[PDB]
Amino acid sequence: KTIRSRSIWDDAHAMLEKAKAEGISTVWDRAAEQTPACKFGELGTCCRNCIMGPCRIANRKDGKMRLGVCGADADVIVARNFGRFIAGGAAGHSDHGRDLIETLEAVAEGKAPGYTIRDVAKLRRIAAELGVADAATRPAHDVAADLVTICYNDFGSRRNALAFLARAPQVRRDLWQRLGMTPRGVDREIAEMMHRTHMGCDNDHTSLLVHAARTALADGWGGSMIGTELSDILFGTPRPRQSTVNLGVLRKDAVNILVHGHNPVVSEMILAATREPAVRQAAQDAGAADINVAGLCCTGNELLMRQGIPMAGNHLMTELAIVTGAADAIVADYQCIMPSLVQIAACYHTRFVTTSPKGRFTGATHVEVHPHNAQERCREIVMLAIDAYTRRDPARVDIPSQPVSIMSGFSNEAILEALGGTPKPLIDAVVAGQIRGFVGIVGCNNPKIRQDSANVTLTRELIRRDIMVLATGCVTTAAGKAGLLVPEAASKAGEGLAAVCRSLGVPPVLHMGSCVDNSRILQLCALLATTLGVDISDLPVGASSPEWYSEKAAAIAMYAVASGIPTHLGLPPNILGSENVTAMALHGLQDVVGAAFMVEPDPVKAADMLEAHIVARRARLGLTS
Amino acid sequence: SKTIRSRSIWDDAHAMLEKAKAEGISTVWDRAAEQTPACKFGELGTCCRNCIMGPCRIANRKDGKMRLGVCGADADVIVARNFGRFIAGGAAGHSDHGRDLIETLEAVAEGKAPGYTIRDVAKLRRIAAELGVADAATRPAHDVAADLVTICYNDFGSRRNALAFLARAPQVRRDLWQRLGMTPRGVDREIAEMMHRTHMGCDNDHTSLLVHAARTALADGWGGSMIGTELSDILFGTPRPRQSTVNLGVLRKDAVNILVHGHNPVVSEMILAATREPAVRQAAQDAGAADINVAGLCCTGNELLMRQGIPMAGNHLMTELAIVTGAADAIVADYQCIMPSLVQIAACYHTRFVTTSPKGRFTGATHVEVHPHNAQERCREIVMLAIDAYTRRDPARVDIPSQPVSIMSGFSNEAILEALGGTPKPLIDAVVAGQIRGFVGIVGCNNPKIRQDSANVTLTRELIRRDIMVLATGCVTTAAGKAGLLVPEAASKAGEGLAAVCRSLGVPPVLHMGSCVDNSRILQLCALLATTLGVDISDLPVGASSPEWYSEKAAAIAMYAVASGIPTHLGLPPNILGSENVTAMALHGLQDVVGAAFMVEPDPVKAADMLEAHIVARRARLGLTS
Ligand code: SF4
Ligand code: SF4
Ligand code: SF4
Repeated sequence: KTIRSRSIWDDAHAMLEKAKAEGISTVWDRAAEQTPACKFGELGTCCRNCIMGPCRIANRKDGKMRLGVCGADADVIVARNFGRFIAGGAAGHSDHGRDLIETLEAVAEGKAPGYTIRDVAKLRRIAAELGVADAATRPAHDVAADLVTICYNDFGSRRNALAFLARAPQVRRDLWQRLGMTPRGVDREIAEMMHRTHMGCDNDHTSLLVHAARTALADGWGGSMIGTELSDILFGTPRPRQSTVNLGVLRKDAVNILVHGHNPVVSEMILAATREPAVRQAAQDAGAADINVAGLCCTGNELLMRQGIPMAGNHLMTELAIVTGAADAIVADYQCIMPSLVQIAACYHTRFVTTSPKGRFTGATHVEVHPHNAQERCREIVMLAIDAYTRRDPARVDIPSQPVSIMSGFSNEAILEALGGTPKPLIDAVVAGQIRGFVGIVGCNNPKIRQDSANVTLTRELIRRDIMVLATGCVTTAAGKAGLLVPEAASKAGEGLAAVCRSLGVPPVLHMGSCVDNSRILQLCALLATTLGVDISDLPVGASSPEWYSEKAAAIAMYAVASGIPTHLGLPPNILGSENVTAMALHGLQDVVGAAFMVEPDPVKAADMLEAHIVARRARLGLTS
Repeated sequence: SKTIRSRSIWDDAHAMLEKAKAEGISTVWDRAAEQTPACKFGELGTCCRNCIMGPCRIANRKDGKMRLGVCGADADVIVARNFGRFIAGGAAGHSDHGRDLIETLEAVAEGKAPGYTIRDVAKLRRIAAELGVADAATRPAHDVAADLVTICYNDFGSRRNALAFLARAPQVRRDLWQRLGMTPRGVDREIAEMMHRTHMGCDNDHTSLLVHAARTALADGWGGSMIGTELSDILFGTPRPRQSTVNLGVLRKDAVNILVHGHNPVVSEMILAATREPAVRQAAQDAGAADINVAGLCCTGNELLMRQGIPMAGNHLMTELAIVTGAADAIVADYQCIMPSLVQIAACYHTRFVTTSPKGRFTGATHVEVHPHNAQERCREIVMLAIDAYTRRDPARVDIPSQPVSIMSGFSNEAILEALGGTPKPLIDAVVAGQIRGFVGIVGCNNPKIRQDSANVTLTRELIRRDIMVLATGCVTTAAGKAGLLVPEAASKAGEGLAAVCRSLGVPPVLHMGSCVDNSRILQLCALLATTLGVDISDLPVGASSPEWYSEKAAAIAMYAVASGIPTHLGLPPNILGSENVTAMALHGLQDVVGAAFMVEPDPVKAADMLEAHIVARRARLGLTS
């Protein structure tokens, strides 16, 4: 009964039973040990920013402990904690985008063996969009070098606004300018946030949250957008394609390589290495029928979008994938890689390989990958996987399920091509009421919530109401395993959405990529708002993260709100200890940026709130629901 | 009151604590008492709040539970990530300050800063030539300033391999940083990568986390802080030796008392210029005041002291007590280390609390935001508010406690070398001969957990007694000053060797070298001595000490001193003791890789023994007498 309460999936149930019998502790077991959690940490009323503290703000009968040693009240302490929370998340996406710039610079210099510019057409378009002279005709490497220079300048301190901010409608850029939210530099907003949250600097919760919006905007319109667009340039723009999801993508007769993390610069070369004939011969000589690459988390989302590589699972499936006994190697870069995977791998034959200087795990096998040596290093990593496969215990192998078919690869380019090259067919459907609105579901998993129970229920509730769902991150696996990522899932949608979906041959849920690919949603909203001559806060759109946990999810939520997109959260951030901060997040922000946060653990109630905002925006546009 | 005596060693502090008690005004010590005892996990660093799978606590339990976070992170990772963000917050404090100096200098170069000039064009040309500006000696000053601005901005970019001022460090030190992966590449970049590394499921190795923490702090001392110091001297003048006064007695009953608080001189320099305008002086006269009296608090007070000789009212734990005097007519604040309780205590009086920076917002304060293009008009408006507040001053609540103590300030490296005849050779000769056995930079704040300035003053006395010259920055300036140690006559309190050298040069045994960002002056001086002697900084008989620190910035200064080869003592430990591995590396392991380590010791006399021990050992390795 305990195992049933932790997930809605059979492959998760099977592996939780297996781990229990083998005495392997999982994320759910550790979540139980940390319950009940500290009230002050959950409320955000704890400050550790100097050693005059640590300080706790409590509501006491005797009136003590209302202020920190420095005099800060709960509003400042909660706001500064939330500001650093957002900054850590924005920094996660920022360094990711910085790595794509360096990779593209290596290709332009001819110092990346095995890497190329897969999409020169998009390279010329993005470079011309940002002001590169003669981007349409000059040599591709020269054009790439100028785009590299432009992107690096957004990681400098001399701009007035980020380069991609020009995509946002003019009314939105003027608003950001009036509010002091205009993001100037990707790294700069992160550094200034850490300065503001230092003792005795910014001590106004309104100022701190305004800069928190500015910091997250430097992510969505900077770090993440650069990461998405350069990844398509380097590795190809996604197109619609079919694949499979869940633990059944692992094969007993093959060498199973699971890529984990966020950077496609590594996993793309891992895949190229497994396709070399000499490498395949080595696997055959070892008794394997083939080498099978399968994806985890966002880098799995990336390989899914561009190569159709099947995904093994999402956040809370990562440990369970090793428990299958068929994981021969885990190739990790950085972010959201639970260090418990090292210990669980030690229980089996699995090799846990780290590849990034930023993602170091004690006890892991480190094979550091850079653009100049990726081809040889990734070949070496695959050979380690083939070797570990030879030591695999066949009696402990249990692959639980059969893979479920999914459809992926819905970039904005792919969406517009399916519409004939213009957004007019999409705008027509919204005006007609067939598609009443769009909601991006971009959440994770969280041990406090039965895995994917809220992701799937909300996705079902929204498509029932003719609201198209845009899926990224961990929701990709949830919607996939529920059979909603195929064109045949139109039968589960309402009459309006099903008709549009069947007309285009697309699912009612569109996989648009990884967590950084939420910038694709920003681009799509900006494109629609610009076309109609309105603000993004006028579009019938919404965002939802029903089962989030990370700093990156909070930064995504913040820049969606700051861009005019109403954003729902299944769980609250650590801010409830301040009524002023909570009121601003839930209500005050609506007055300034035209959107706000929503906290609601009931997915059906979450759908009512998302649909309510959509209906209100449809009315202001003069449409019927 | 036995309690009031236990909180500070100074009479003006005792007098104001008695006054605040009689008037029912709670101070920083009173809130410190309420927060005692503090949470064990917060003090140990074994608490993580970096995601809402937590918050997580690491406990030592009989049943073995709560050994790992929900993500699987152990105490070593959790403590190192918390300490890494602690350092990042401190480096960000100095980073944004240096960035503001770059923008101010760019405004002057563009001719868009009315009232600002390049006060030290000679230093501008020297710094620009040092960093590679072409024809810095002959081209127009504004063109030279513009090219230096571009170089400094590039250090706040993401395309450099090493910071521009890193060339000052000895080659052996630069090679070591390169081998360790510590070379700071971009000021903002290291801060952003640290926040990325400490995100869940990124960097989960406490050794890697601390190595990048060193890299982040090096981006401060050799980047954010060093840019701030050198451009400040270019904009506002290079400090030279001068006389002034310290303590609450610098406030005048017959004058409009304006206290500048914070860290950025871009504001306080123009406040001072505003008070010298005849129309502004006429307004003070029309209000009945004999003059306009500007006095300093914290680092911006250190800045005005070094360059203008403006008297200092007090250090960190004196800031509230200065308002309790009843004579503080205005507080002009920029950012950092400004306790928000000053707003409430000001409301108890006539005092105007004025904020000036978009980054330094205080709820309930009067905000008059200052930028280079409007500073001259805005600062004029701020002084008028002080004169207006002065008219509403209640004379019955006025109590200025003490008589000011004389001090000598303005010892920049340029001033130190000028007193030596233009070369460091007399200083090196004194060190080799054993008259000056070593140097210790005493930096740091106050901390309510320690009787105010009891450790700062005792250590300063213990060190100069042992012929160890003290270089004072930050809050120690006020401590040494009020103890009468910042004057040439204080050579009598030193040993025979230091007293002879001090009397020979006419300098005190304690040299005030400026604010917290001016600790970069100590890096420059150490680097100059190491290069001249052809050794590493880890070979010099030097030390750093922060007996009464509290802030993230103090931790970042200590870290980049250690990472640069300077043994650094702390009176109190950071929140790291919950990890034996992290504690061992900070106290011992770093000695193996960077040639220096942290020291935690609350007894100031024992702190002097440890600093002297490292100094003696380095003298032996140099082939000198101890
Ligand atoms: S959140 Fe604060 S009070 Fe709670 S355990 Fe962590 S440090 Fe202690
Ligand atoms: S910054 Fe203020 S509230 Fe936070 S720990 Fe320090 S004294 Fe306490
Ligand atoms: S990062 Fe790990 S240890 Fe920290 S709060 Fe999240 S789950 Fe707990």
